[PDB]
Amino acid sequence: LPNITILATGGTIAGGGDSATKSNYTVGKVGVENLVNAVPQLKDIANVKGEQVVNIGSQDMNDNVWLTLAKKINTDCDKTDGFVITHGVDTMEETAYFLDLTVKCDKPVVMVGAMRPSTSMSADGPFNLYNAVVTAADKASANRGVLVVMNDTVLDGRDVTKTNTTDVATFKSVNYGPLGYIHNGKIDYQRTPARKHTSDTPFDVSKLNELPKVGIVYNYANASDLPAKALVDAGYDGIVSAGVGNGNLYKSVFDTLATAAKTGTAVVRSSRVPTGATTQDAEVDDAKYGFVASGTLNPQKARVLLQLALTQTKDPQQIQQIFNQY
Amino acid sequence: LPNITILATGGTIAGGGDSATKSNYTVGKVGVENLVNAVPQLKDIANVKGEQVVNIGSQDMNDNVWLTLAKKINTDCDKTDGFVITHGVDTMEETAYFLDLTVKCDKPVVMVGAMRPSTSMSADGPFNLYNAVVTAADKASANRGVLVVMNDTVLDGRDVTKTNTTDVATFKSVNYGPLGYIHNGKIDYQRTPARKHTSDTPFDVSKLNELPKVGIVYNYANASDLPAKALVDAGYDGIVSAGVGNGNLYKSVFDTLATAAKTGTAVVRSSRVPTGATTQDAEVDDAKYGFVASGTLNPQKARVLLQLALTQTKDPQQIQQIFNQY
Amino acid sequence: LPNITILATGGTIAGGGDSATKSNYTVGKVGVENLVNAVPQLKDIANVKGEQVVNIGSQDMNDNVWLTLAKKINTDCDKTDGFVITHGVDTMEETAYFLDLTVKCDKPVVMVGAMRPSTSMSADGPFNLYNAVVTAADKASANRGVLVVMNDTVLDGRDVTKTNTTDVATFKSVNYGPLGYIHNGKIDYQRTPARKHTSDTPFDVSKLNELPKVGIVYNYANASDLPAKALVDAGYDGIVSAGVGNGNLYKSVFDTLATAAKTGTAVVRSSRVPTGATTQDAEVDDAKYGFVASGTLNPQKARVLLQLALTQTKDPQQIQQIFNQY
Amino acid sequence: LPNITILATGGTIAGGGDSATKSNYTVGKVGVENLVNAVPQLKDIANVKGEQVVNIGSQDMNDNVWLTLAKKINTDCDKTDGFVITHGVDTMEETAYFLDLTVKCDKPVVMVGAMRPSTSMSADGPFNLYNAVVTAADKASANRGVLVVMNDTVLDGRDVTKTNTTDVATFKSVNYGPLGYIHNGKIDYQRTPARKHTSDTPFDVSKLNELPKVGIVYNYANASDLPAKALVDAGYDGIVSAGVGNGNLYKSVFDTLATAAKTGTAVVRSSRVPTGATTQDAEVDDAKYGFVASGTLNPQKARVLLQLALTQTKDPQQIQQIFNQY
Repeated sequence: LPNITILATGGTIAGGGDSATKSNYTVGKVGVENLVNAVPQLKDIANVKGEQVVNIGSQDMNDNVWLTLAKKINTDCDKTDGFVITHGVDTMEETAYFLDLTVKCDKPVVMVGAMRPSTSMSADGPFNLYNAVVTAADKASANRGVLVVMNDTVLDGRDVTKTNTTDVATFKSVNYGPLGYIHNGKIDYQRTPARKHTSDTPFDVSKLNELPKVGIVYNYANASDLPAKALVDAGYDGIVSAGVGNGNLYKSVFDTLATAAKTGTAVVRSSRVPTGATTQDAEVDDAKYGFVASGTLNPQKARVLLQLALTQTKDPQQIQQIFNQY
Repeated sequence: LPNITILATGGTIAGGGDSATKSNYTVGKVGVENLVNAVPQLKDIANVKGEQVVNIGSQDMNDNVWLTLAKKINTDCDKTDGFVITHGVDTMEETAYFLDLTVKCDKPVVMVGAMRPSTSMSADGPFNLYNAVVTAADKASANRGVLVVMNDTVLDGRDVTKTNTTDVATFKSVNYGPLGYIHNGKIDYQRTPARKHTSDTPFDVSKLNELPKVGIVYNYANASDLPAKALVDAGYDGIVSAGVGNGNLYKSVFDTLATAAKTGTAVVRSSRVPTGATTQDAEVDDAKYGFVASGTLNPQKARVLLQLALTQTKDPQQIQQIFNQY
Repeated sequence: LPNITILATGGTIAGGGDSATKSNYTVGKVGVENLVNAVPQLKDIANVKGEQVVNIGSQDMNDNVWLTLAKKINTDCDKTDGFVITHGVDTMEETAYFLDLTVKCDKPVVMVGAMRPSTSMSADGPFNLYNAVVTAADKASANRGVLVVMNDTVLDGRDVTKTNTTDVATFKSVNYGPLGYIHNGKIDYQRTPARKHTSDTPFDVSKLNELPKVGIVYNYANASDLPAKALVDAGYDGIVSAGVGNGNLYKSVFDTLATAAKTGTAVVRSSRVPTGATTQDAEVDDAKYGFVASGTLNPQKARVLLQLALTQTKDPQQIQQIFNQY
Repeated sequence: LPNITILATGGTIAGGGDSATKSNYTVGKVGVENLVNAVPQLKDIANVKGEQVVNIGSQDMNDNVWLTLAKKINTDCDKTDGFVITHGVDTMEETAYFLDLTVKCDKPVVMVGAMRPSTSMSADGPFNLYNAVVTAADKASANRGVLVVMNDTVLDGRDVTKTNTTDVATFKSVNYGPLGYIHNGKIDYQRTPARKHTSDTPFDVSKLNELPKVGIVYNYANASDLPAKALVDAGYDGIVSAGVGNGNLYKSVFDTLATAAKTGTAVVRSSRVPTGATTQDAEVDDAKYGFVASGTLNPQKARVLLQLALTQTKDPQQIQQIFNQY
């Protein structure tokens, strides 16, 4: 059977709580072996090898776990047939996107999580992990970029996002849809992201021990500009705006950001709106402010890309081209 | 025909562009009489009295337009049979939630906007105004709280949210659905919000010239606690966190807010996630920290209720009671 | 603890497959006791009594089980504090509606299924059933009509429909939304169906042993009139048309029906389209044809309402009014 | 500018109604010339040549218009740069899919319709047509198969379906997402159907004057088997089943289909469930019966593929492999 490596980072899939009929739980109560031994069917589909990379709740995911993860996938790619990275649901969409642009290993790279902790009744973790391996083991998964497999669905790392705070069906690719659906151990892939991923990108965190500082500001009515200023005073390399509607900023936040952009800070306009592209050629003249419109990339994902882009360039027109290709 | 007061605030609906086939536009280029003079069919269903309250794009909505609108409607309630607020789409969902709680008139109060400026080919403002007037003039709409009428659909101001950055069908009550749908100038109503609104709320802004300071901090991987710390230094009365997953906070952010709470800063846990409730009984001990769980209230809606909750109390336990009633 | 009656009809929830990782299966493999006894946590929230009414797959569901369930729930309303009906997922939305119009018991009546067989990994039935009891046991679930509890969501029996062929989250009230969400054994209800249900309807099946014959014919390009002709030829009482777009019929189908209507057959124009209403005032002159527009009711739900109206009247306009209130 | 040929078939796009605020209307009240002239900006992006193929409501679409339509794009492929087919929205997803399997012209073939009649307020027709021409004129649209452009979204003819009976944003590719989004005249493609279309299909209707006889039967509780027998007695070559749940059939329907299959009749199992695949390896042993699982092809789309499969083979297995490829 395929040799599949399971890089365990923690999350709800490893979390347990008081009971099955109680929602309480804490992340990372089990290790990579227990997860695997708990799903002995894995043994009929892949020759599994587990490794605990970290054991955090993804709310605490950070650049170091990211660098570490990419370096690890790239370094052991040549050694295994595919990967499964067990992770919490909270920031999984951010990590999947980050690996999607820094992982040069085009062998199946699947991320999997669980909305219910391992202790719950009808826990989703087992079958999720089982299905995740079904995907990391399918040859047709190679070259699709880094994937997220949840709820019998194979989702591309760039478009996948967490849609609902508790639903087991929460992961969906909200703008462009899923790449495929799994049924009875089989996947019918009918799509692949056209954006450039993995080996077709220039991002190389192999020698990177740290990613550039990129923060996120929220826009809403009567939005304060303290947050944006706080990030600017601390010298952030970039700031992404979780803007209102089609990428718009509260006037005072727009002020701080325009000052920022004109004095060096990379500034990306994204939106707090869940679906749709933050387009240019709407109300904002990005060209005039040196702002970059983020496309279908939501705030946290636009931060992933800006950080990597900032590793190569500081120019708004350059970053924009990157946001237009990746 | 019934008397409907149209309180104009600006927005795309009252905005234009140099082209009908180009996406660029500037808001607030149109006057209420012009918006109203453009939809002469209005005269066949209502005796319309337009008054331009302000002219801004809703990205610039602030507490004063809220105070103004709240009071204006409250004062003029007996002088008219309903209201229609022409508002930008960016923050229409926050303004509707604020009016929903501060307005004491149970006559149909309907908000309306446009995703396409007045100039665009197939501009949606026209029929949206017709339909919003159809709604404010339907006696069945009374007592349903502040409504948002968009795309032939009547939505409650609490649950209604902008779902897509550009789609005309963007406004959706993502958790509980719409109250009704408009076909041929008639509305089939099959739902009404159960959370207490309008006359049933304890919020009286009639004497208020200002609302408490409530900022929103965003959560993502490697999140900077700078924004949160800036909000606490500025003396913010409350901080709504747009957390990850089910209201979870990044380590540093959590720490800053957990401390802010210990010193009286009301802290609400919301979610960057689009649908679902940031529940209590998951991974955060709201009780140990003095945090309130926002429920289905997204960051920006949670901020509306917090400011108002903050007009009534500072006690997290009571604020939490507020977040469960309204 | 509430005394809850579990009337089991069979379906996937009490079905089984040879494997936890194979999608294959057969319905009606488990009895009610085995079923109930497999979620021993049930006895901690309720005093469950189970009764097998039938043990079929809902694909073969039919008039007699509907009448049997209806009589049984009505006869027994007095002995218990609420009901849970385990049912297959295929036609659960039809029975839910049927019982929503014929059950005069206003104590909680909850339907439940499982998309995965009891034998599968991360099988959904157990928590589904647990949550179905948490609902039938909530006093707040009373007077909401018949409900369907699936995926942590309470959905009114009228609007709820099977949205996906295999997704555990398939069940959704597509037009108006869920009534409430279940988190940690508690339900935050924010809605209730506005149409007349249960004790507010004039349908009494208590003395009925059969229900008027109502068939559904599908419309599509190059639609055959043969199926509609067969229904008319067999002397059907009502024919629901699953039309194209806004209730439209293909010419030879529109023909058989305009005539059938002319000769005393009730004809409801519904739609193959999954959401939205088949309205009056589009392209078809219901008046001229004596056609009843189904409203937001999908073909099969329209069948449920037409059979029951057909027990009261044969008059197109009386029927249309029934379609406008139930 | 590109030479785009507009072939008209009628539909709401060319339908007028007595009022711009009355939902009432009739299709086929405008001609291609008028349609084209109505949106004169078309002239700024293409050299439009209108050709009125037919003038009907798509609820009346048939094999003949489909054969003619395929034959016309095929023959005139060399004389133009792209094709935009105006069409009624009712059976649009059907024609879109017919042409997707029979058209060998890989130059942009784009279908467009409108939900609001031309005479209406905020008519969608104008900009839909404009955007459809943008699409047909973008060389990026070549090779994606036949497209459907509605509500600023480029959708593939295979997965596209009418989701709401009245919403202008009703067209969605429910299972795999849209190919791209149009903003300010530019399309951001991020996907293309992986299933085989146009020239990669062995379907050729160039010499065909009639398609095989395939009808659809509906399944619901107590489903009559009359409609299925009607089609059988009439010698239908194929029977698509709009089944309950995962392609399941009401007992008596099952029997008629099973027996008809045994006598050569091709029986394809689809589902009335709007999204998801009708799979094999569930409750029905397709092989044992000579039935074909339709996959994600809804009943009407599966009727398209079956008629075509039926022009090549009559063998269940060959027909099944066709359903796994096209």
